[PDB]
Parts: sequence; structure tokens; C-alpha cells
Amino acid sequence: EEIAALVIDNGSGMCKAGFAGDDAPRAVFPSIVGRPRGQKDSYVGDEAQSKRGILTLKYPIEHGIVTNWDDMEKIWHHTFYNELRVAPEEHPVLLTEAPLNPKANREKMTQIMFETFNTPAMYVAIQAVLSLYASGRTTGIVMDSGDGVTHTVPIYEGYALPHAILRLDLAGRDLTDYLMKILTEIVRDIKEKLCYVALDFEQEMATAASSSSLNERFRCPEALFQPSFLGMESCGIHETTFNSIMKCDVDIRKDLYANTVLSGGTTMYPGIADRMQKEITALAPSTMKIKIIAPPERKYSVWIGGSILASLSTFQQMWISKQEYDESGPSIVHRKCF
Amino acid sequence: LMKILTERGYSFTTTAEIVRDIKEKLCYVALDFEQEMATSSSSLEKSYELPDGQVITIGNERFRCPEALFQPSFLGMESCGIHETTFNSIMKCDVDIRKDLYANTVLSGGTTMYPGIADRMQKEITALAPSTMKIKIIAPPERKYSVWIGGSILASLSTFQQMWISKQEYDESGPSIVHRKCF
Amino acid sequence: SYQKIELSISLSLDSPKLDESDFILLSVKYLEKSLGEFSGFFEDIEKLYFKQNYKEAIEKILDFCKKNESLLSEQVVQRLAEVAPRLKSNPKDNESRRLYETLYADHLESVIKQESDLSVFNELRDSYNAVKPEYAVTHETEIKTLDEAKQFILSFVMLNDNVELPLKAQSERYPKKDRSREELGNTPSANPGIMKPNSPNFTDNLVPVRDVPKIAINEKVAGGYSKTKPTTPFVASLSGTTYSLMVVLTDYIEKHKTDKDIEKKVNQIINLWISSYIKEGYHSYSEVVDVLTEPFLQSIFDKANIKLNYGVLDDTHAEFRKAQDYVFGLTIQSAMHHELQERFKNKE
Repeated sequence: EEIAALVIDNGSGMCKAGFAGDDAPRAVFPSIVGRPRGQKDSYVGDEAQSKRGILTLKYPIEHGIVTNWDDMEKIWHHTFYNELRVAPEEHPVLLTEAPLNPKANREKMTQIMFETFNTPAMYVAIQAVLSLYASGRTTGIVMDSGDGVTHTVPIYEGYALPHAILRLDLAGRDLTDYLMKILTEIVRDIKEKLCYVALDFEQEMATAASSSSLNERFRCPEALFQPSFLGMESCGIHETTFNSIMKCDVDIRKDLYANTVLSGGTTMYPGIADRMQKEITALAPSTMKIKIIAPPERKYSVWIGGSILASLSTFQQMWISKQEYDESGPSIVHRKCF
Repeated sequence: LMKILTERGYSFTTTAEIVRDIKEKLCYVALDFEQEMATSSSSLEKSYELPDGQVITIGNERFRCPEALFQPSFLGMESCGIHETTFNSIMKCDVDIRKDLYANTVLSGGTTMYPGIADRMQKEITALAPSTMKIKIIAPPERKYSVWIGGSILASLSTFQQMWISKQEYDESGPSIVHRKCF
Repeated sequence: SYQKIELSISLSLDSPKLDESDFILLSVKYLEKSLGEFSGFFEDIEKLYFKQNYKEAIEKILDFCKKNESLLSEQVVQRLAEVAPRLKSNPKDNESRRLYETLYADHLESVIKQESDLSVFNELRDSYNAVKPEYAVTHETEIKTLDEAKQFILSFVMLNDNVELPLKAQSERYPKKDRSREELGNTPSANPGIMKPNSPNFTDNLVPVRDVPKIAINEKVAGGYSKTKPTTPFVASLSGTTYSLMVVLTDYIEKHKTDKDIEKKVNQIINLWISSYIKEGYHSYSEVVDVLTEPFLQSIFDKANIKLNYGVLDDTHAEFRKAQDYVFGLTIQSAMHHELQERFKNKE
């Protein structure tokens, strides 16, 4: 009776987890650790917010890059031990990584896994690639907008292009706290049941003056397209995408456009697909044909992608066994994941 | 087996704190050790009772003990095993008689009452052997006392009544009539 | 070249005075060096050396050696495998243990030196003076340094066989001492726990010329301690005067069970007794430990819920290593001891 595998998407703010092959993320919990300013030297995730009043809370993954692994061990301990109800040693593990991860963070994830959790096997994967697999494409560009960083990764034939991944630190966290200013965690939630992106902004504002069917619904999401809103020397998510696409050679761009997937949590704003369409095709060659694919399951797309990957007949070879770690050291990830 | 169960957790320090019963009631020889080592399932586990009623469980060890025979590096040795020793010999013999020897490899001994010692060596000698060869490893079911059974037969023969060294003969030559009458 | 340190053990493992102890000590060095994650093993085997479980650990070592035969060699495993079955120990010639233990005591002392409040001993006085008042101690109002605490704690020899006898009798073990009644004398020597006066010490581990006693083992006492426990380094007896620590302590336990720190304070004493007695040559870890580890003497601790750490430090490394070095040399210079007791015989 084969041991189910575990797919863990460590998001910048929320963590999404589960077993191999599941349609929907079983466990979703805040990826945060706090301790008092049940005597726990660790309160991980949701119980910490219960005690938002008493605790010193810390966010382990800042902009996709894992700053605290002492707490990250805790999120994993909690994940397996208290929210997945599995013994880690009995199950294969898939973990998700951000584009542009430094090497060590890759190596440390291995160490934690083969020693502290005694995992039978582990594999590390890029969130953006994984996201494409859910939609079914091995070639394309995925824009992922988390609670932390917004990443634009161009992929060719299954392979990401390291030279052209462009990272932008704009995300859900950023988008709220601006809603405060304009609307002067109550806010993060309002930012979701009400806001939308608008096809022609200055036109939409004119409606805003005309009638009061409430100007903030389209303004918050425009922080993405216009980041001057938050004091940023960056560009719009649109130009970024055109730009990335513009660092891949001509033979591959034809399909990077026709295959632009939108992934991620901040990309669920209603109407994100047609805006980019307007913006990417406009700026682009006229001759091009572009298709923006924003699947309706984009918040959990990396996981969904991971679930399938780990349910596959052919991913059962690229599992890094314990033998290999022990014989290689923490550098084996490099030689097994790319 | 005693080492490998003590390591599991079950200890047999004294003369017999019973592992022979385990060796011949539970253990078996694989066709492929690796396949059986991978088999997550706890299905290859058979349990037994100590005298008092303390039941202990053996698995994994079921197929490693009989393998020391095919891979004796386990025990610290460098002699290669039953499979190839049979070939190494069939290959220090004449090309002309090896067709016969290959089709008559008969297992004897209580160390072959392990289930599966026939087909492993089938695999392992059919591989090393030439490919045009015909083989039949023969394991008679009464192998535990075959050396004896083969003796009753000889002695039940009317013709084995000339092949006996009589004392009359012994008193003269000595104990060196055996080299002349018993080859 | 390094192959002269390997041959050296191939050659050090062939001496006629090698025993169970020396094997464990030399092997580890051999594993620690043949290899270069296996940190636990030199601690697991270590814990067992302090407990005198050379028996199981030899074997576990020689299980690691084979399992990791890949990073080791055919020769080391071959040799190591041949020597083990044929192993025994002799208290008289078990001397590596003695260095370890002599060096261990000094280690348990700094520890007690790092354990500040020495008031614990002062209070113990009020319990001695009520055990043998006729021999009452009447000394420093405060024992301020361990040297002061040690000398008095060594003064329980004043409590005669008279106030301890109710206790010595019920032991089944004490009737089994094997110290012969032949007064062999005194012999001058360079280190105390390693009573052997002809032992190869390092000049660093040399103390003044003190006169140590010679004690004999009456092998015929049925049930001699040395016969039952051979790993223990030199034992003709079992610690009698420990029975006396207990009187002073039984009166103390019951008076300060009220205090909540007695768990600590009883181990501070028992540990000090164990150390000073091994440094000063009177006994062996196990000679003292096996007495207090007795059914009747452990009850007292059970009643008041004290859990004793009979001086068991888990950082016994420096001491281990230092001894590994002892055997190394002891073994080479005593194997050529006969290379020239054979070349010379080729002149005559």
C-alpha cells in the first residue's frame, strides 16, 4: 500500500498543504510563528493570531526567501505533525521554491528534511513551473503574485530561464495597508470581497465621480499596474511581462506570448485577464498574437501542480533517496533538481 | 539471524535465551533480493511465540539469512556463493561433459530446504551459463535425509554384496584396502 | 606516512597484554581516523566505557566497522575481528581504565568547583557530630573550598565499624570482598589511581613520589568481587567506609527532606566522595558505586525521592582521548620490548 506523498507550498504568507493527488489543498494555514511577548516555545500559525494580543509574531518567509529556518522547521513540524496528521518519515516530500532562490536555501531545505524530519525522500520545485503544469503547458510565462513577491518567470520547454526571471516585491501585503490610506486584518479581507481591476481607468474614475455605486475597488488593484501608487521605482506588471518576454530569443517569444499564464494569490482579482491583454498586446508587435490564461484556480495553482507532479508515474525516479543525501551531502539537490 | 534480530530489538544472549525454528519455518530465498527488500507493506512479516507467550515478529530478515549463501560478504567472506560455485566447477570440467552436468544440479542438505533455493539458482546459473544450454535444478522434497536415503538404496541392491570389504581381507592388507575397494 | 599509524595498530593490536578495554579505546581512534555523522557512535560507545560495558560496545563497534567497511579497509576489519573473541581482563593489568578514571576525577572536581555553594557540606557536619560524637569533628565554621570539604568528607573513617555495622550486614555483596589479609606493604609510586608503580605515565600526568599501598586479591574467597566484576580496575574489596557516608547521610536526608534542593546537595557530596577517593587511590568508581547501588541503601533515596547521578558526566571525551593515546604508545614500546629480547638472543 504505497505511502502517500506530501506536497507543501510554502507561500509567503499562507501555507497550503496536502497529500498526493488531492483536488484541493487540505491544509491552509498562516505561515507565521509567534511566541509570548499551553506553554509553547513555539506557536505556529493560526493559534498565534488568537493571541495577536500577547505574542511576538514573526514571518519566516519574506519575499519568498526563507529568512528564519528555526521557525520554518516549526511550520513543517506543525504541518506534518498537527495539520496533516502524518508521520513525516512515512511519506515522500515535495517542496516549492521561489524563482531566484539562492543556493543555500536549497541546501538547507534538504538538511532539515533528512535529519530533523527523517523524510523518506525529498524534491524541490519552482513555483512558477509548477503552476504551468496545472494549466498543462510546459512552455510559457507565469506571473505569480503572492502575499509577498510577484515573480515573472519565462520558461522554455519545461525549463525556466534564469537570465530572465524578474522579481518584483509587490504583493497582497503591499496592496493592503494602502487600502487603509485610501479607505480612510479588517482590511485585507475587504480588499478581496469588493475590489476589481478596471479596463479603462480614467474612464472608470469618471464613472466614480458620476455616481456613488461604491473609487477604491479599482484603485487598489491599480497599485499593481501603476506602482507609483506606493512609491515604487518599478513598472507595471504589464511591462515587466513584456520585458521578460523581451529577453528570450526570437524563436521562443512567439509562444511565450501565446502562453502567458497568470498564477498566484493576488491575481484573482476579477478581470485581471483582460487588462493584461490590453496592456501586453498594445505594447507588443502588432503582428503578434497573445493569449493570457488566468485559470480560475490560480490561487492554488502551484500546489495543484505539485500534486499532479507527485502523482506521476515518472516523477517516481527523480526522488532523492536517503542514500543519495548521505552519499552526497546537501549538494544533491543541485544534481537532482534544476 | 541472532545478530539481525538483536539489532531489531529481540535479544538472544544465552545458549538459547529458537532461531533455527525461525530459520526453517519462516525464512525463504528470493529471486531478487532487491524487490523483496522494497516490499512498505509489512506483509512479509510472520510472527511466532516464545515459550511464555511473548510473540515477536520477524521480517526483512526472512530473506537475508538465506542469502548469506548467495552473497556471503554479509558475513565477512569472499567466496561467492552457491550460485557461482556451481558454475566455477562446471567450468573446470570438460566441455564434453558439461551438457550433462548442467541439466543435473541436485540440491541436497538441510540448508536447501529453504523455499526458493531452486529458482534463484535457476536465475543465477541460467544467466551465467551459455545461452544454448538446457537446465533443470532438481530439488527432491526429501532432501533433509537424502544422503542416508541414497545409502539404503545401495545396500538394498543384490549387487552391493560384492563391494563389501570383509574382515578377512582387512587383516592382511590393513586399512589400505579402502583405496582399493572403495573408490 | 599515515600507513605507519595504521600498521602501528595492526601491530598494537597484537600485544600479549591487550584486553577488552584497550580495544575499545584504540579502535575508536582507528575509526575516528580511518574515516575522518558518526559522531554519535563515539559517544554511545563512550557512555558504555564509563559504565564498564565493554562487552556490548566492542561488538557494536565491530558492527559499525563492517557496515561502514566501505570507508574502512579489509585489513582493519580482519584484524579487529580476530582479536575480539579472545578477550578477557585482569584487574591487575587493566591500566588504561585507571588513567581514565584518574583523570575523570579531576574532571568531576572542577565541576564541583563550578558548583558554588559549598554550604551543603557545612550542614553535613551537624549530622556527623550526632553519629559519632565521641569522635566529633570540630572544625572550620565554614568549609569554604573543596579541599576543606574533601578532607573532612574523608574523615568518616572516624565513624567506626561500630556505627556502621547495622548497615554492612544486610548486604549480600560486602561479605564477598576479596582483599587478602596479607600485609604486603607500601610501594612508592608516580600516580595514585594507576597504582601500578611501573606504568607508563606521561610526564604531564605525574604527581609527587607518594608511597602507595600494595594490596593483594584473595582469589579464594568464594564470590570474590574481582571474580564477579573483572572490568573494574583493581579491587580487592568493596567500599566499606561508604557504609559510613550513609549514616551521616541518613540522618541528613531526614532532616533536610524539607529543603527542596537536597537532590542537588546529596549528589554534590556523593560525587565528591567518588572523585577524591579515586584520586587518592583508595578505591575504584565501581567499588564505591556498587555499594550505594544496593537494594537496602537505595531505599533511603527512594523515600525522599532523590535520583542519584553517581558522578556520570557525559562529556568524558577528553579523558577518552587521552587514554587512547596511552595505549598507542604503551603497546608499541612493549611490542618491541621483545624485538630486542629476540635480536639480543641472536648474539648469544
